[PDB]
Amino acid sequence: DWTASILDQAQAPESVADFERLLIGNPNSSVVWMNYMAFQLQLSEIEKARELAERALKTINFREEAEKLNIWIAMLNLENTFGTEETLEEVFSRACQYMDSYTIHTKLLGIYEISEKFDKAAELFKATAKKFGGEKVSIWVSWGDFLISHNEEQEARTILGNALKALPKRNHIEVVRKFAQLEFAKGDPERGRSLFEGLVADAPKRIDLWNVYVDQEVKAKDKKKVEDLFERIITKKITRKQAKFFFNKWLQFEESEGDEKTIEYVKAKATEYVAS
Repeated sequence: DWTASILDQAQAPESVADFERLLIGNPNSSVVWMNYMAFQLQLSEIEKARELAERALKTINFREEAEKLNIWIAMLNLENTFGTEETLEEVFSRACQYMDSYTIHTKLLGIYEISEKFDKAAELFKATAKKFGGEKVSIWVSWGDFLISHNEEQEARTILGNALKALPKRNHIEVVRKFAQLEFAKGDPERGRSLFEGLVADAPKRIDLWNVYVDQEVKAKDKKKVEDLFERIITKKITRKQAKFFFNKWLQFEESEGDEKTIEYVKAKATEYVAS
């Protein structure tokens, strides 16, 4: 189902008459327009499907942004699959003219990834970070994801250095965090640990970050690494609500583990803390 794919990136009529019939009552439904062009695509007139797209862009009410976004995305797919690099560059271009450019960029990236033109994706990743990287964090994250996914993990860290030069300082912690989470999930968790260690070396006091850190570890489930981390946390500068909070986590963890010496060891350590 062609249309459903587009609906995912966006984040029964058997005939022309059937379709045109729906469109009378439902002119604003990108879904109808896309099924309609998909219907044609399967019969291999892509020029007919190209026409529908333009008709949809014109008929769908200008106030319905998400509906029109869908049409543009369906066209990007059209041109990327059955078109040529010049048709695509045309749609691309109009699109960023008519819709939010960064959005359109992220979408074409997604498309290249699915079509497996990785050379084309890489290049646009660099082009998009040139353009929007001064201000959008997600491009930097999305690129490091790409790079990790394609097994250049050092390149990921190179472009992370790039993102920190590009980006204001209030975005620095964030994007590093998010890279750390990346490393844990698709990357080398050691590299993520290192990144976290940095964040928490600079800001010993942002306790939300120690949390994020341990969660990643409580999720990698290396018993030691988690426990040594809990060890360190309690020795930090902590509000009683924070303190009590970490122990339940610690307890909950050892539960999912089932080592009941430690399960006890936590309840003891808690009470020792509760004294002051």
